[PDB]
Amino acid sequence: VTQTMKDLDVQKVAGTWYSLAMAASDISLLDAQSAPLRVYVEELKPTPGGDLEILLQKWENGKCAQKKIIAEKTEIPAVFKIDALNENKVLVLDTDYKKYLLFCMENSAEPEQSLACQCLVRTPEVDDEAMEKFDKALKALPMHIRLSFNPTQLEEQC
Amino acid sequence: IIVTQTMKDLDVQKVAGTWYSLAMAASDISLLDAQSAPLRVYVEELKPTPGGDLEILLQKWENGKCAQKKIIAEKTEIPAVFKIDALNENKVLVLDTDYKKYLLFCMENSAEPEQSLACQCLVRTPEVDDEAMEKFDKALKALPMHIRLSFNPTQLEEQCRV
Repeated sequence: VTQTMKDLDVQKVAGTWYSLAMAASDISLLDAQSAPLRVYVEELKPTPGGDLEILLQKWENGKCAQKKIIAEKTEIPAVFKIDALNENKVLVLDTDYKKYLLFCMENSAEPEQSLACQCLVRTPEVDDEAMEKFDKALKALPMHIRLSFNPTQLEEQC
Repeated sequence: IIVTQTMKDLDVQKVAGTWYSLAMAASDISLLDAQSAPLRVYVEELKPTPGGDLEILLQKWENGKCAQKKIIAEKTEIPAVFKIDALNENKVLVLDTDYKKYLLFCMENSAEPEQSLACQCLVRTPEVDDEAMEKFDKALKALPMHIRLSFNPTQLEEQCRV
C-alpha cells in the first residue's frame, strides 16, 4: 500500500529539480514525447502562504515550452489542488528535501485513468536510492508504463 | 553491463502454440515509445520446427492496421539463443519459461546490445499472470531498461492495438 507522506515542509522542496523517472497507469498518457502527462519538472517555487508553483516543460507545438501550474495547499498535509493537465491533484509521496521527491498527479474523479507519478531529483544524475523508493511506491500502484532518463537526457531535459 | 541468464536445456517444441505479449521493456525509450516504434511488437504464436528453429508470428501496428510478421529464428549452439535477421535485430534469447503459462525473452542486436535490447514477458492466456510479471521484473532488475509497458486483458485480446 503506497501513500501520501505525513508532514510536508513545502518551503524545503524549493529550487531546481529534474524528472529522473515517470510512470502512468495509462500508457497513452505517457507514451510519446507529446503525450499529455509527459511533463518534466524544472523547478518548484513556494508561495508565502505555503502553496507550490510548479515549473515544467512539455512538448506543446513541436517545441519545448515552459508551463506553470499552481498547486493550492489543503487541510491534508501533502495533497494539493491543481487545475491543469486534466489532473485535479498532486500527492507528494515521499521526500528528504535534499536529494529526491516522489509525487503523483491525478484526477480524483478517475484516479486510475489519470494517475501519473514522477521521481524528481536535485541534480542531473541517476540516484539509485531515489529509484528504489520510486520502484517501491510503484509496486503498489496500478502502473502500465515507466520511463527513466540518462544524465545526458536530464541536463537537456525535454 | 548486461548479463542475462539463459534457459538451461530449453525444449523448444514445448513453447508451441498461442501466446500474448503481457509486458515489454527496452533499454531505449524510442524503441517502444509509440505504437509506431520499431520494437513495439505483440506476439501471436510460436511455431517450432523439427530442426529446432522457431518461427515467431507477431503483429505490428503500421497504417490503420495490425500487420502480421513472420520471424524465423534459427538455432545456434545454445538452445535458448536464436539468430534472427528482423526488426534490425539479430538475436533472440529465451531467459526462462515453464512452457504451460509464461515465457520471457529478449531480442537484441549483438553489434549494439545495450541500445538494441528489448525484452518481453509472454503468457498463454490473455490474463495478467502475477507470478509471470514478478519473474519478468527480476529478469529486468539488472537490465538497462528505460521503458516498460504492460497490457490489461482487453488489450491482450485485441492483438497489437492499445
